Amino acid sequence: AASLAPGSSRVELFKRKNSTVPFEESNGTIRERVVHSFRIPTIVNVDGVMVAIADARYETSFDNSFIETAVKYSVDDGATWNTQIAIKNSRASSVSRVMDATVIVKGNKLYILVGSFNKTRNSWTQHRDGSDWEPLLVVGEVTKSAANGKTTATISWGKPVSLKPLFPAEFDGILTKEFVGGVGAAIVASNGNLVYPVQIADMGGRVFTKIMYSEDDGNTWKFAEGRSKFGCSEPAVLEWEGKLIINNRVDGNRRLVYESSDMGKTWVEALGTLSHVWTNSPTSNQQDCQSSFVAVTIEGKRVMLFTHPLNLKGRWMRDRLHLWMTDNQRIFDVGQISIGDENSGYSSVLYKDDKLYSLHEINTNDVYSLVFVRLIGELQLMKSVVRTWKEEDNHLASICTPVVPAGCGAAVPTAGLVGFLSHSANGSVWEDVYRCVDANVANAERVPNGLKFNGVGGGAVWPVARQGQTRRYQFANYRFTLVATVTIDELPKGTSPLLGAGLEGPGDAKLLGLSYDKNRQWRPLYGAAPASPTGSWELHKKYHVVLTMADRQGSVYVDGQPLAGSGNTVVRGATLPDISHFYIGGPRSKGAPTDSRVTVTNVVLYNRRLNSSEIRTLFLSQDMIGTD
Repeated sequence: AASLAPGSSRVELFKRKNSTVPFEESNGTIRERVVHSFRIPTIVNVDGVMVAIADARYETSFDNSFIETAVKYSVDDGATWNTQIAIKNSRASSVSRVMDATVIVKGNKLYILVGSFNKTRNSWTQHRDGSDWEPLLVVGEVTKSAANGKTTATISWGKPVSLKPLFPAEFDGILTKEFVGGVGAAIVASNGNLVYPVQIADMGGRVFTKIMYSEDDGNTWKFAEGRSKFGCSEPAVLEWEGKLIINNRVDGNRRLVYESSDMGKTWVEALGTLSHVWTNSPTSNQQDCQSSFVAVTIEGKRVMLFTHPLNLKGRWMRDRLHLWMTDNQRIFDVGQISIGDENSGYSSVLYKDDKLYSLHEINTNDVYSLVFVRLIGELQLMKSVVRTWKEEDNHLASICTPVVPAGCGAAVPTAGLVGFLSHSANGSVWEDVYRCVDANVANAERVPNGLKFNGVGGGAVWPVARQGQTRRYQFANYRFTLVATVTIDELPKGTSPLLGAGLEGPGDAKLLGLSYDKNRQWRPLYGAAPASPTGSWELHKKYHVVLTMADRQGSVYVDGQPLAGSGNTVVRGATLPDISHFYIGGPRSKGAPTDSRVTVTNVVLYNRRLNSSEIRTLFLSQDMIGTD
């Protein structure tokens, strides 16, 4: 949905210029003090108690102001809340502040890491040195009790401990200045380690990210060897299939995502999955925003949830907060969870006892509140989609494929299966069986499991860069396998397109593709190289086509066998290509009046280079995989 879903609702939990916090005066007295703005939200579940953490920006929303860490907690899923100040600031000046909380829950304990500042009026990267700063760790302990019928809870907050003495003065030559947690909910790894993603500012103004972890429940901390590129900030981390996935804020460019299989020692950019998928605005040259990135299990399937504003207004406005759900293959836009065109901002998502919630900023005139949202309609859609993913994957994996001369052969490949176009098509849309990215169609007629094209521009466009702001098929620029079953229905006049990856930019360049000609020969396209004819085909005969691209190389298979020219380099340079779309048939809205008279069924897209055995399996099982 394009706004907070039907059935969903929210309350202004931390209300700007209204909600009070128990401020402790220097002389120990406590007064209920009104707070100008509440920012930087995190909501977690500690032993059944919801705990919401935020910056209480007492006097103004600006970073360089008087700020303390506030907490609201609830034992009844939001019916009632108790309010606290979990971390006080130093009280050294009118701008003393503890801020930008990053939180880890383990058992009944909360570990909160904040940046503490005494007197600076400028931002952390602009500081001459790190003398005004300390990274503070605070541990809270949640205790549950219960009167007659009603459970109660209290949270005891420990005194802050500075981790400054544990901060190396240099990293591989880079001289350090300060570090802050990545903001939001961090994790306990499957091995029990406390894992904080951190953002580090070096002496020379640059920011980059690293992993800071503890194997002893917070007694000691280690900074892992790996790091992001410079320009990455507010990293969020989760664990996926034994690896850490670090999703970074990147002001002024697309969001970089990295994977590490060794607790942060080595990082590799997630080129084949999530890196550069998300961005800061339609044009990618705007201030970015913090995002929550959390792993949950829905309908028995593990998935990752990611929240980020579309920021159509630009700069710090951050309108239109969206929620996305991914299984590291498919990426689904659950929809907009903020309301209308309101400015949102930082956000947090929590899945607790089969209920989904968010705590996020709303901003009018730079006065900020935090809304606590019950994502009812969203969870319903999410469950529906997870069931689709499970059911289709299970169905394909259960097919008994033919045994090859050496009960069943190898399973139909589902690992890395991103999209699938099959029987369902309606109007000008060919539906993704996986419900994420449909293809747009023209001059088509439905046939079992696909479409027959007849007319100018007859064909389908499966958008890649054409997806626009959020590029869910960004992996294709690094590697892909595109599969389809085809028949050529009428001879072309000269040459005509059948299947391929088009590139953005001047001309009508293709990265890798297959065309066919009037002499009944194949015309594979391998990048800029001249499309030299090869082999022989027959009208009306069913052919299995596979395009593979990896390591800057491309191959075209017909009926499980590579065509001449396969393995040739298709992209030159170290710069990723920019695929506009995959084309099926001969779609066009301009240029030559292409009219490819072909029928294409069961188009499958993978985010990896399928091996020859997997290709053979698909070839042998092509009559078994359709949706009907």
